[PDB]
Amino acid sequence: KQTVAAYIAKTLESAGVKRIWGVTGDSLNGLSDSLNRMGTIEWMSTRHEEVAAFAAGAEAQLSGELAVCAGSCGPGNLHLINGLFDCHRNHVPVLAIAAHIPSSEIGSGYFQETHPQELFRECSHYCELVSSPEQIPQVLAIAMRKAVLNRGVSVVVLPGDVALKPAPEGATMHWYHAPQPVVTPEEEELRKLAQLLRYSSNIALMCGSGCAGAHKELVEFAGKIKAPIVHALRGKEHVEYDNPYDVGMTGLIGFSSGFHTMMNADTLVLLGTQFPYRAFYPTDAKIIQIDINPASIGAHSKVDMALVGDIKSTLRALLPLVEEKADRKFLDKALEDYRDARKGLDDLAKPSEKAIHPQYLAQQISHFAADDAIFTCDVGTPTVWAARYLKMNGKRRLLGSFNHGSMANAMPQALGAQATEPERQVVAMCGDGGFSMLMGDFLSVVQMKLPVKIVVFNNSVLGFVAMEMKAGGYLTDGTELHDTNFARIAEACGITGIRVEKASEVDEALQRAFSIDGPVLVDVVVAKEELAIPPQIKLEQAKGFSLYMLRAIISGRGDEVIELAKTNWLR
Amino acid sequence: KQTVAAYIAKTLESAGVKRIWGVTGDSLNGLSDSLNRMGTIEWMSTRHEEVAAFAAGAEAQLSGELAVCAGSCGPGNLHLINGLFDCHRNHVPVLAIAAHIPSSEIGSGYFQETHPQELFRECSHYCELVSSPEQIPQVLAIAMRKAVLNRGVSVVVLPGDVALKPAPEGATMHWYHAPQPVVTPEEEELRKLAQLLRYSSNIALMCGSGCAGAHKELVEFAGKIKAPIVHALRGKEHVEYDNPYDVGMTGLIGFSSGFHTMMNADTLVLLGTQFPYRAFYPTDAKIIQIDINPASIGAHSKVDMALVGDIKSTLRALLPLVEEKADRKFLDKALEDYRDARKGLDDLAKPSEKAIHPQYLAQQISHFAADDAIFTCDVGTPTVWAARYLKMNGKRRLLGSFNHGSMANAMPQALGAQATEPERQVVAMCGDGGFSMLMGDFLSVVQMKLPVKIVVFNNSVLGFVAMEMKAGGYLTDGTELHDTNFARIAEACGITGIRVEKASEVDEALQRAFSIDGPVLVDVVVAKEELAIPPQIKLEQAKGFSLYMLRAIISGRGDEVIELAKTNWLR
Amino acid sequence: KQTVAAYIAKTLESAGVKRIWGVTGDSLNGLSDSLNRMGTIEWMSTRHEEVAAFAAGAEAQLSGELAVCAGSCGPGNLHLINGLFDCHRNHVPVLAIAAHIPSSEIGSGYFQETHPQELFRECSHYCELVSSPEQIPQVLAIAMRKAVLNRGVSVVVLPGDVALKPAPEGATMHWYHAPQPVVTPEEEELRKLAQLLRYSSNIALMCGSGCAGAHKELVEFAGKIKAPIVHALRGKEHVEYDNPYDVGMTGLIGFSSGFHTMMNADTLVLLGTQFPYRAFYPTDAKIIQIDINPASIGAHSKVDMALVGDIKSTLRALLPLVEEKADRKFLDKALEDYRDARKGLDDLAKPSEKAIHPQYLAQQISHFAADDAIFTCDVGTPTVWAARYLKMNGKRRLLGSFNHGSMANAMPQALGAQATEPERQVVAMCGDGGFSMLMGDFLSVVQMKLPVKIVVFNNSVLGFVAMEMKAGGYLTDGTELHDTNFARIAEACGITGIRVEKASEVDEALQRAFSIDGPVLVDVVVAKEELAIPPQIKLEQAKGFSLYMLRAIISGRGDEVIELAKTNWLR
Ligand SMILES: Cc1cc2nc3c(=O)[nH]c(=O)nc-3n(C[C@H](O)[C@H](O)[C@H](O)COP(=O)(O)OP(=O)(O)OC[C@H]3O[C@@H](n4cnc5c(N)ncnc54)[C@H](O)[C@@H]3O)c2cc1C
Ligand SMILES: Cc1cc2nc3c(=O)[nH]c(=O)nc-3n(C[C@H](O)[C@H](O)[C@H](O)COP(=O)(O)OP(=O)(O)OC[C@H]3O[C@@H](n4cnc5c(N)ncnc54)[C@H](O)[C@@H]3O)c2cc1C
Ligand SMILES: Cc1cc2nc3c(=O)[nH]c(=O)nc-3n(C[C@H](O)[C@H](O)[C@H](O)COP(=O)(O)OP(=O)(O)OC[C@H]3O[C@@H](n4cnc5c(N)ncnc54)[C@H](O)[C@@H]3O)c2cc1C
Ligand SMILES: Cc1ncc(C[n+]2csc(CCOP(=O)(O)OP(=O)(O)O)c2C)c(N)n1
Ligand SMILES: Cc1ncc(C[n+]2csc(CCOP(=O)(O)OP(=O)(O)O)c2C)c(N)n1
Ligand SMILES: Cc1ncc(C[n+]2csc(CCOP(=O)(O)OP(=O)(O)O)c2C)c(N)n1
Ligand SMILES: [Mg+2]
Ligand SMILES: [Mg+2]
Ligand SMILES: [Mg+2]
Repeated sequence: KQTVAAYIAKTLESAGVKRIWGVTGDSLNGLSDSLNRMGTIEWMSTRHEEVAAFAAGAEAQLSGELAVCAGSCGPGNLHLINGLFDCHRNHVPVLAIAAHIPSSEIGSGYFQETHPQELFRECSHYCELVSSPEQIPQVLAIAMRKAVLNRGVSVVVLPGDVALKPAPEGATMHWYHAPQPVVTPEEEELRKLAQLLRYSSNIALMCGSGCAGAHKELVEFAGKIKAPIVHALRGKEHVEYDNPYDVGMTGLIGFSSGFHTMMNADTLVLLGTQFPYRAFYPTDAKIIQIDINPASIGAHSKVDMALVGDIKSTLRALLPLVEEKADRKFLDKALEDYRDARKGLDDLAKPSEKAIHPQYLAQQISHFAADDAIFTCDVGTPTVWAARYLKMNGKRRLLGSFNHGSMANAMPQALGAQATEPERQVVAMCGDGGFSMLMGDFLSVVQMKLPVKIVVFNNSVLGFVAMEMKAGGYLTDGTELHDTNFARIAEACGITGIRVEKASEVDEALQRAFSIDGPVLVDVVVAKEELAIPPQIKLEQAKGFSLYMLRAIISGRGDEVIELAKTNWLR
Repeated sequence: KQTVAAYIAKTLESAGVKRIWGVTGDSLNGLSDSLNRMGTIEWMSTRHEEVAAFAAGAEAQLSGELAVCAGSCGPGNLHLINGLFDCHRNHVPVLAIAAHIPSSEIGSGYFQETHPQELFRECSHYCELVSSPEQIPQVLAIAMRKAVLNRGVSVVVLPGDVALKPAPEGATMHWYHAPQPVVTPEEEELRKLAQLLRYSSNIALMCGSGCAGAHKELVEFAGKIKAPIVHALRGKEHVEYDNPYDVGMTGLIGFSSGFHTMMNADTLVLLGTQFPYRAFYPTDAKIIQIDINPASIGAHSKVDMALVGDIKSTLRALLPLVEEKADRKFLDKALEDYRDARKGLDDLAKPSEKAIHPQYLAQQISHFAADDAIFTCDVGTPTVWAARYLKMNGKRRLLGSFNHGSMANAMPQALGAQATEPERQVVAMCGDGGFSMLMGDFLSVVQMKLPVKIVVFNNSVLGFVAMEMKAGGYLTDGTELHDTNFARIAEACGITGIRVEKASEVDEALQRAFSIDGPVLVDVVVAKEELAIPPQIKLEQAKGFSLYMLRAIISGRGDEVIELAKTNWLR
Repeated sequence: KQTVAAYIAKTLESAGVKRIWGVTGDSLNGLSDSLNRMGTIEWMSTRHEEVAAFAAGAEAQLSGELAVCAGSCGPGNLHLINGLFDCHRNHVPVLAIAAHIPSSEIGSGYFQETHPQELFRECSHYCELVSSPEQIPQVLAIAMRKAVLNRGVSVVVLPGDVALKPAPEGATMHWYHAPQPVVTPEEEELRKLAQLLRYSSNIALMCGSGCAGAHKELVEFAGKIKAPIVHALRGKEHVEYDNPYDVGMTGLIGFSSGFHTMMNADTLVLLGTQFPYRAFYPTDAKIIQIDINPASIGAHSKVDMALVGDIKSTLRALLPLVEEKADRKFLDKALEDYRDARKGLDDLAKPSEKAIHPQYLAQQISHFAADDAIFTCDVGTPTVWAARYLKMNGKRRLLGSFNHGSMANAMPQALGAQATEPERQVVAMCGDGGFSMLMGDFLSVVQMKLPVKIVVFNNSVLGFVAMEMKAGGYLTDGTELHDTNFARIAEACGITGIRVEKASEVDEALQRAFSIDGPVLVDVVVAKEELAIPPQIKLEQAKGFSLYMLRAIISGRGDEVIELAKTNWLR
């Protein structure tokens, strides 16, 4: 005997949601009232709803549990969209409650009329309009279940008037927490795979976030067959610690070693991955892909053998079927290549007379940050530096907009994080473009008392300078940001602001920002690091290729792009 | 290496498709040429593309293997839509190749311009436009995989010009047939379920098509705990043979027994089901749902415990954890109720002085049809009669538009069937509305040499006559079909036509139609059977409920709707 | 001949676009290069793309000419969406260039994959994906034309690779500026209307933005038949100056006079309007609607006579057919009622001992602002105050998100404005929620050297406090903003910041902010003004009505909502 909104709120509480991120409107009165009368779920008001979505995503990513955000009708919920894409593409359980204009006015071009039911189709698993209160029990049941079990976004579109109507009287608000099933491939499929591996000399693994929770099984497997392990970016935090077979990552921002490893493998085995750079994959090697989601299978390479399976349970069952290989010439050669590849990683990662090198900053961040710190990195150079310098260990974490690829993710994701783990240290490696893109929500660290440690890579620019040639006469209005003082801004927002201009000052700023009890923004003025490009590659680019689409990589030094050549590892 | 079309066709052949259903256009020349030069995949030309879709669905349903249909650009592929919905809603693997207008003209309101990429979003798991031939390998890989492994429709939209361009040279055409994984819930979840079952007295099962292939496990489980088994319509062919615990089906067209069984159960266990009639579900019983697809869970009832799981492997694991219950008072009372409920099923199922009773026809069809015949039934009364009279045995099959609920499915599905199993007997129980709705494709049984046995329930009407009161003054233009002679039409199409007007002639017509070597249409003139409705129910209907939404059922006799009353069973 | 991007850019230049608002990406390299090599169109880089859209809209609104914005692939262009809705709903010509992921990767879940072609359907007149460079000439031709002539948004979705390919060689880049036609209803329709008006005693007009450019014709017509003129908000700047028949506006934020005027009219004539509050319209009066867009006709009221027509040319033709009415008892009574209604408008609009009253601030803004200043107001209280206190005169202008109803519009629209009219004074009446919602783009007034005068109504809250009852125990996290100092923030961004806390200081701050040569943010701390609501109305609200949906208005004083009662006017 309650409102539809109340019914939703109570069901959510049973499912265990602790908070709902968003921004109020009249179209959400039903939900507000219920939330207030209930006093159990905390309303996290943000300054732009886009940040609410991002945060919810981060919260879900860290907690592993359903997270919720909401938006008023019209522009309210629409503001969620970019964030929801990030949630969805990052495979985290997020329910989004999109309040809607009053039923009666629908179809008449009413004030604020949008069609959320339609808009969010792409960034969701489920998206329905609750026209009649009678449908709330089944609509919500599915939405939640899919979001949670299919690992993604669900959207419930709820007109303000409907939300205030009485929920069905017989409806159950109790939620049964149904965990993922055990999904392992058939014994026959496994036996095939084992024969296949047994007949392959140079075996290689490309590992992604799908390998989370399976680290033990992963290394054991790799060890048993002496197969090197390359990882995709999102697999970094789950794979690149305690790993004797680590050959790093590849792609433009990784290291050549991983590429050469796959181009010299007889058999390449994709394990829970969506590594998207098709040109980095062997053309004439047997590619075997294991993944829990059929839609992943062959999205980015050919597949000679595909197995639907949970990486953990699959490897558990596969191990007894795979005999120990003793030959490790391939593995050793790879490891060697990777060590040789991190040559020059240190080149610019040191204190400097003039401008501060980004790589130095990143190196120091990884050094002084907590051994269990949660990092976030803006899409832009912070993502490059975060991926190359942050040392993972299986306690620390790394969030970013790695699949949806949105600027300005770093701080908003950081809010989400901090709120979920208020005891833990959260470090946002932000761009100055990205920090300013959603700068309003900086005010949220104060208002929400969330002690995130923002570190802006203040380079007064959007991305690597001179994507071709340093320009002494040309200056695209596109890449140039007006010299700004974010420490000064942090200060005027009621947050500790540390401005850093000399390399000598870095270690001090970081150490202090981390130990201070509260929000700190560390405005570090870094160099406008350039990226030299071979004229041969500039040529390819004009045909319609980005550096990500070419067989090209950023050097360990980080100041130029070089062609990956065919390297046949001697017989 | 070849054309994009050829690449597709060859990949399909590797995956083992034997035929592609559709209707040619210039927009499909690439595909035609390739198909012709290849000579391996048979092009099944239909008269309306809608039937190609339907057929493909039936082919997929029977074979359990990927099936394909295609349509020209514009109206061509659009004609598929209704059929594709049926394929999709029936959970069968179907790839639809939707030819598209020439790239260049897109966006200009060209001759035949539609946007297939958008239109089929709802009836599909995957829907993409192949703009550049470069994307065909990954687009097709995903489409096929999803279609096959997620059990549904995928759509590839392919402009005629793109189809003629060269496929990527490095592309692999070999397909690895990856089977479904073994998906069973965790041991702890199972233990909970077992303890739950162990402390329940009156346990009941509602079983759906998800139980296919698990008949042995099903009965054993039901037997062990002495739990009666009600089935949903689509579970009929997989559940209602060799089943000591059979309590029939419910819903408007079933029998009361199933309803009373659930309303008197302490614990109700949904096994692979999507039975949609929410009012037929117990309000105050523990509902436990097992299903392979999280989106199914709680779609139509509350769920106190939900388990993601394959019904077969789940029951295999659950059995050793469930101790044998000896008390079977509940089971026995149910069985009794069901036998008591098929009272009057025979009432009208006998030869008659005047018009021929539909129930008689159906009874006789089930009697003279092959012991392994494949049936199909039009949405309409043929669905009612097919469900009540066809005796299943685990060899026979039953296809219909049970979820998408489209008229005129019977014959087109029948074509699909016959083509997949040319040795087998296929019987289409068609409505006269449904047979005429896509009557053009009757010409396809000739042209395709497919010996389907059409049986039209010629009642000169759309559905049950007098959904309220026989009208001696009123006659809605809505329900009345102009007296037609389909035997005569069959004859003029080059197909054996048997006209049947006297009950005495039925057994002879059927026996002959089945034994003749080829297509036979049996035009049976059946009664305009009425459906009396209590004035109390007519009242409810005016509030906005159909008979499916009420706690109401059709009598065993089949000539009136009666309210299901609350029934309590002693001890 | 050149690249597709260049082709676009050059065509745009011919059409006369002066700038393109957005934020760069690699997916826009083609467009960047062309823009740079061309040096004619200025790239206005914003901090969030949402603001680029908003601005473009404001630029289009002011200039009356096509305006353009653009976004990178994926999150880039998606950031435009909310703004584009505002552009579209405000009926302004805006082309949006949405860069897209590389063709080849489409359909594979590539990095940043979205489907812009679909997403923007709702906020646009035209939305197409340029797959082949061959289609750019017709796609762009239509997009531009529709955008311009149908007065709304068009979207061209352009993959980065396609943009770099050669445009069709034969393509014309010259644009013919085709002006709107003369659209007047047929003489017979006009004669009917004239006879209708001739036999009506109490005639009333409700006028909207459609009346722009027709002020002379409007008053003359109203004068001739002695008909009072109520206006909709968006008609304000075009109607409420030099108007002897002005009866103000209605709706929640207007004045009762307009409502009573229509409820006492025999004939009500809607002129170019989309006033959306259906409850404010007479039930028993002849409603006559004239509008240029058939979709407007009857959207919000019944229509006894509808005429498709341009308000200007229609009135020109209608005048000679309408004989002068001498009776003006109705008109006079209305005018009187309106003067009586602005009773209490002044109540709180004066210097105060304690907190500063918003109405005072607004009154003073209208007083010290330029006689031809361009205002903008955030959705929220600034919209209320802007509408009640800003005196229009036919030179000044007023922009807001009046139809799409988005927070945070004020400043971003203000940027657009200032850039289009760099000589003119632009005043953004911003909320503190709205200013902070897109606060990043505050950095744009510096970087773009745009001397907008921001005036924040710093009330530390979201909207009217206590939408029911001041809460001395309750405090919704929903409405409460953490006390912030925006003057201090303005300062740290390199912009003059004036903090204002005492009413006595207002006139000085305003006068100085306006005369200073450059950006000034005036952070005025205003009262948390309350809005008392009758318990009778709170009741109605719980049924599912907002104050906008009820026959209710905000008092002239502005501190409470009062029910509009039925009023009958003698003779
Ligand atoms: C600026 C920038 C540059 C980048 N450059 C690079 C680069 O050079 N190198 C690089 O690697 N990345 C790079 N990326 C990131 C890249 O876009 C992808 O995010 C990353 O490559 C994908 O990692 P993943 O496959 O682990 O991601 P995810 O999408 O997280 O992988 C999850 C996959 O595993 C499957 N899965 C999940 N759970 C299980 C399970 N239990 N069992 C089996 N399967 C499971 C899922 O179905 C899915 O397919 C870059 C990103 C940015 C922003
Ligand atoms: C005119 C008409 C009247 C009808 N009246 C009735 C009626 O009176 N009574 C009635 O019952 N129906 C009736 N229906 C049919 C009804 O609409 C449904 O189609 C049917 O009831 C549902 O059957 P189902 O649950 O087996 O459906 P399906 O959709 O076939 O059920 C499959 C479910 O099992 C799951 N599943 C599949 N494979 C597995 C697996 N390996 N492991 C675990 N789970 C799996 C799927 O996720 C899905 O949820 C009628 C239809 C028509 C056209
Ligand atoms: C917080 C808030 C509160 C609000 N409260 C109120 C309120 O109390 N009162 C109020 O009035 N508004 C209010 N509004 C605004 C309201 O939502 C509408 O935006 C506004 O009322 C409608 O103005 P309009 O009819 O001029 O709109 P528009 O959409 O600008 O009207 C244009 C109409 O005229 C037609 N037209 C255009 N050109 C021509 C032509 N040449 N010839 C003929 N026809 C043409 C168009 O087809 C269209 O139908 C509020 C807005 C906000 C944000
Ligand atoms: C919303 C959005 N707009 C544009 C892009 C394209 N893009 C990617 S990185 C980048 C520059 C990022 O600048 P900044 O935040 O300053 O980080 P930097 O690379 O300079 O460290 C742009 C414009 C994007 N990925 N997302
Ligand atoms: C395309 C379509 N139109 C309408 C309906 C609704 N409908 C269901 S059964 C039916 C009558 C079917 O008539 P017929 O084929 O004669 O079967 P009968 O019940 O008469 O045997 C209609 C119109 C539907 N399900 N599908
Ligand atoms: C994006 C968005 N979110 C929510 C709303 C609903 N809404 C309308 S006004 C408002 C408060 C605006 O606050 P502020 O900017 O402080 O203006 P004030 O009324 O406080 O002056 C909200 C949340 C909206 N219109 N748009
Ligand atoms: Mg930067
Ligand atoms: Mg019939
Ligand atoms: Mg405010």
